[PDB]
Order: sequence, then structure tokens, then C-alpha cells
Amino acid sequence: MKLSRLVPGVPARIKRLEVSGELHEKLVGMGFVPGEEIEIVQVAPLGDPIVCKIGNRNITLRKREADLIEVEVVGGELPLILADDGTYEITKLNGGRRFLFRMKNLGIESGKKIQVSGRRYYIEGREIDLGYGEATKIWVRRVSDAGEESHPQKLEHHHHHH
Repeated sequence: MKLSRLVPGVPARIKRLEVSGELHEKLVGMGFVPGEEIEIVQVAPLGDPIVCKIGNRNITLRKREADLIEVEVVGGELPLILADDGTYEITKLNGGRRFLFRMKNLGIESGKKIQVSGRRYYIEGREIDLGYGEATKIWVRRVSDAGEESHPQKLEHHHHHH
């Protein structure tokens, strides 16, 4: 989870910074230190920069730099499109009754263990029609059944360049 994709309003804690030298001192100079609780306030409609809150003050951060800061959702649960990896459990949906209707008929009712792979999610072997826009509306929790196979962890790096 990187703050470059964090839902505006949801607080996340700084795990670590996957960068050192030049940019690292800029980050800590603005407040980016392991332990901080950063919440996104608003995002530029074109993509970035993103305006977040660190130490009460608003910091303007660029995606290139944001992909280096690994954060964690303090809210206890997070949307599919922003999930880490492995097996998850569905906690709640966000939308209208027809939106729910799709989910009920697709297989995501409640408590279901859903797997994350590329741009499609798996309910017990059944692929769900969620790529991005709708995927942020379905919220899940990291359970890790450990019954299925492991995966290569997704660490992200955009250092020094822009």
C-alpha cells in the first residue's frame, strides 16, 4: 500500500521508505518518518500531485515519491483495488441496491474469502468483474488462510527521477 492511491479521508501509518539519498532527506524534511499517520485530503483531478496531512500540516507530494512510501490503513480494513495480496475477507460494500445486486449475483455477499490477482478477484475459483473503478467500492480484510499458494510480494520503486 502506497499513499499515491490512498482513499482521501482514510488514515494510514508510515511502514517504511523504499528510498535513500537526496529524496529521503526531502521526505523527512517535510515529515515523512516511519511511524507517522498520514491521511490524504484531496487529489489533483489529472492524477497528481496529492495533498496529504503529516504532523497536522498539509504536504504536497508527487506519485513518483509516493510510490516509495509504504503505508498501512489504520482503519482496520481496505478496498480491493488498494489491497496488499493473498486471501481476503469481504467486510462491506459501498453503493446503491443495484450495485449490491451485482455483488450478490457475482458471489461477494459477506464473509467470503476473495483472492487478489492482476485486474480480477477470485471468489472460491469464480472470477469477479472488478478492475479498478468499482473495485475501490468493495472493502475487505487481510486474513491469509495459508491453504493456497504464496506469491511474490509487490514492492514499488520510483527513486531519484520524476
